[PDB]
Amino acid sequence: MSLQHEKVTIAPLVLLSALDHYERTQTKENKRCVGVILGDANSSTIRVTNSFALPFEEDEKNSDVWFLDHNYIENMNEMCKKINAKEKLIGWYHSGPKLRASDLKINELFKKYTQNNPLLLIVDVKQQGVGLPTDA
Amino acid sequence: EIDTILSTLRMEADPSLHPLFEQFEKFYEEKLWFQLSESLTKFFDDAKSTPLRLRLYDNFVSKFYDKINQLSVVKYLLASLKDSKDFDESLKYLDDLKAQFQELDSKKQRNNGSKDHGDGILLIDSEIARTYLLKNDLVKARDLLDDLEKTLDKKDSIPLRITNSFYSTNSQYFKFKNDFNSFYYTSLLYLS
Amino acid sequence: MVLEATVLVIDNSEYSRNGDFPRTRFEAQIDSVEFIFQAKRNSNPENTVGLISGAGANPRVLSTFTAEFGKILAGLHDTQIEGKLHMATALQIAQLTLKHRQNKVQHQRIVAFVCSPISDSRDELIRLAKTLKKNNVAVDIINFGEIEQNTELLDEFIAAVNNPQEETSHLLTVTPGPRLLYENIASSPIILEEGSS
Amino acid sequence: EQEAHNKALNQFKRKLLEHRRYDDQLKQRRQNIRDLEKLYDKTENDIKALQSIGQLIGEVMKELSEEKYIVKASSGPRYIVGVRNSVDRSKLKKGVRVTLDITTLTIMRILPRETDPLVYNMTSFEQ
Amino acid sequence: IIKKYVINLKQIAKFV
Amino acid sequence: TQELQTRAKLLDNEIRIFRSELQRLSHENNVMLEKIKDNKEKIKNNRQLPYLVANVVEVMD
Repeated sequence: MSLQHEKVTIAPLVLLSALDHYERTQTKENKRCVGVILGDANSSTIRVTNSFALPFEEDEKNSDVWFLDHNYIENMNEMCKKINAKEKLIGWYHSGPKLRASDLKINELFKKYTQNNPLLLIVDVKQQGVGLPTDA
Repeated sequence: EIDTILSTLRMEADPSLHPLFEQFEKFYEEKLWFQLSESLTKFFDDAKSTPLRLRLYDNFVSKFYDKINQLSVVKYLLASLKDSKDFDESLKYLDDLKAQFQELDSKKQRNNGSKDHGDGILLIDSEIARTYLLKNDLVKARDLLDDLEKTLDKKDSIPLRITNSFYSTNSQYFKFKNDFNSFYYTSLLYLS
Repeated sequence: MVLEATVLVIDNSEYSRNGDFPRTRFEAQIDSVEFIFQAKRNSNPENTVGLISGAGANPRVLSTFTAEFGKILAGLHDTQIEGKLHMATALQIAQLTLKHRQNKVQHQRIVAFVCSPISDSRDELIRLAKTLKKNNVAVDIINFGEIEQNTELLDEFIAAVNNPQEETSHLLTVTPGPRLLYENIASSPIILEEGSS
Repeated sequence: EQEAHNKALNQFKRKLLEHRRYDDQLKQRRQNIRDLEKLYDKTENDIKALQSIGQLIGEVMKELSEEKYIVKASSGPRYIVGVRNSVDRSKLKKGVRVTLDITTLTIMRILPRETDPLVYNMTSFEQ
Repeated sequence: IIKKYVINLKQIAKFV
Repeated sequence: TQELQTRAKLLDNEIRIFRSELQRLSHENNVMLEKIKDNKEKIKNNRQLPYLVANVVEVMD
């Protein structure tokens, strides 16, 4: 892979999308929303243009147990290529706040799609840390 | 073929090692090749000091090579060649097995729908370099090793076993020259 | 069975690569998966099938629900045989999968190939079994892993899961020695393998 | 013929030919995939250009500042534009042909000298 | 006439 | 007579591998072709008459 990842710039648009999406999928009681992030990559500045939720389930009883829908990732790729071709599949956002070890395991499915080390964009939804509303 | 070799060994061999000989056979008839794998290893752990390994090895490894993981064959090959003091034998067997793996993959990669064969090749190259060290060809062994370095690092995922064997060699060379500082710096990589 | 959704669990291990069934047990499975799909499709076109792994610690979805043969056949060929079965995980990951349905009328079936001795506690499964029969999820166990050299633990659980239901649990034993795995399946119920109550 | 193991092998004669066919089908297919990858990439190249969109050319009429530069467009009206951060201030020199956004009117980059056809024709000769 | 048509407009714009 | 008949049993199993491979490649071809068909339609919209006529002064390349 590319090690070029230096800065990750994040449009104000991605953030608005992720909030909205979190609340329209009504993922609550620390039910994780996992969605895709599109933009450019294999550049020093990774330009994070957009995100769209993927279908997703997370079980509180045991964290190994989750679903993620493979086909949805695929469907979106030919649509997103037509819309704006500078977009590429680059990884996934997590609702966070917590940094899990279930994210090593989710990264491995995204690692199939991606041409870079999967970018994990922790967009905090509660916004408790006012500064750093993002970790990369 | 394998009956006559088995007996020859069993006869010569200690009674403590009489049960391994029976087991090799039993697991083979049933076609448990997971089990076949276990039984063989124990032998190469505990009876690598006796010349019993000599008469057994080429015939059993090159006939059982396909049943078990490729990584297992070369693992067993390693044990056999440390305690071998004969360098003509050492140099030889490495080549046979190298050609075997090249042939093999013409078939397997498509047949399986997925196989990797790159594990044995690198492991084997570490051993070449290593023979040369015992053989007092110290210039030769360094220069292969450097080339190895180039390949290893192009690969982006390697199993631990590979990179530790390379480092074992890289270290052995340093302490033979009696460069104290260098021995210590390179040896840290092997310890990690 | 008509109006059924079927998650196949494909298991790949150091016991798949054995010549237990000639040429190898793995390549004999290739046959069986195809066999079963074409027949579900022919009973009803709405029937859809996905493919997930029991291999590794983390199961992978290889295929989603599909009516097309290609998606399932392509994943099937990639195999990592040093994975180890975790049956306990695979059942749960299966449950979620079966949850998403084009028509929720469709029955929930798990068909699981078993190629190695379990890693999973008896007790673990006692809890887990009680979960499936609550959500009327029935599991047909094709077994030839356990009975190679150990007690059939899996049995006890299949028995308790049987009661009046949408679908009933089955325990189908395929003798583990060389006799052709796909040939057995063909010869078994498959048109009488229905959601009996 | 009296031997029934001969009859089997004769039935295999037919099966020997069936393999031959399969192998010809497989080679052909592997070849086919590769053809379609190339055809795909070429058609995908148009989707990518479309989003790129054209550009307007002038030339650095006169440096006034590092911050702001005076360019005279080839098609006409002189404009005052800004510099982009990756393009360097010193690459910019008087008389260099420059490219600029249509939209924002901001110097994207230097172009090579885009010689008139008359002097282009003299260069073009290799005798 | 091209086996469409090339028109020439009076603002001197060319179109097929 | 042993070797020749054991070769017939070899040729029986070869079919299985051959069918298994053939099928996979066949579905791949269909999938790839469709992706060309969508890309071609967008090209079709642009090409639709009228369009500006121009001339290329030179290709820098």
